[PDB]
Amino acid sequence: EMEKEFEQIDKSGSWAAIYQDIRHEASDFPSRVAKLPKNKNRNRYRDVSPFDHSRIKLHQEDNDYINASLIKMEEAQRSYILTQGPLPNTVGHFWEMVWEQKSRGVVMLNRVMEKGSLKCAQYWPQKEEKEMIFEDTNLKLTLISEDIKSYYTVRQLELENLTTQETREILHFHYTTWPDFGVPESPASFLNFLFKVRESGSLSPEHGPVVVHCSAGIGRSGTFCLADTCLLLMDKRKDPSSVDIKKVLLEMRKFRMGLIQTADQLRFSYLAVIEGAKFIM
Ligand SMILES: c1csc(-c2ncc[nH]2)c1
Repeated sequence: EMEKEFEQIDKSGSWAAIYQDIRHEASDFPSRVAKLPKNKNRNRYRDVSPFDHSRIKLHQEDNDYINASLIKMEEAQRSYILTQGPLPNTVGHFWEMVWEQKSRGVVMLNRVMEKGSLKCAQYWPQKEEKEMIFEDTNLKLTLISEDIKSYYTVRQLELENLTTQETREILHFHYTTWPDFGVPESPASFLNFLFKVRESGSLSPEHGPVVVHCSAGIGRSGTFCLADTCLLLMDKRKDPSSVDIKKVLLEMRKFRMGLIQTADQLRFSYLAVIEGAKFIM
């Protein structure tokens, strides 16, 4: 059981060592499409690339590339698209991906500005009456409503395909209080946020996969998917303590490199799953 494993690694301060074993054990697959010179300006970070085997393809004949990975967790019956925070030139591609994958929710775990730099383009409208048009992908986006709380904001958005005049409602879940450095002290507001995404229906098999991002789509985004998948597997298995976080993380790393960036994010993931297990047992 992980509670005991937590105390061990914590009391022995072995987090950096566990983290290094995960780094060593992690899969490495080709990412040839990401490294094509024509895709250089579609990537926020040159060292963060989707693997070719799990990458999301855009349905445009010209250039199908977006920095986005499908993470398929077979036993948990959960899928997630993990992506980078859009660039000024990829906002249209981002919403094209949301449209084409039939996603119901977008989960954002960063602020647009952190540490005095832009971590993400402003890719949604700030006011009801000022809609955004993406001329390159023929999509219109309208803010319908915005519910601002202490730790997170939920926004209802209408996405309209200008080519076919279909419209869908998208929910934008924006966790606004992840600190500039380190991890939250307590996982309580993160768990509350995760239960709110679940309650929306956004993670349900009726819909396309949820889109999850931070700046690179590997660190905070990683913590989100890992916590969700681990808690769901604890519901599903005869023996909930058979759930090994490290194994789940390694299975997720077959689909996108670098998920969980620091030993602190790993410790936080254990804490989130341990605490979430109380609200689930
Ligand atoms: C790194 C690759 S592209 C890029 C960019 N595009 C627009 C703003 N920053 C930064």
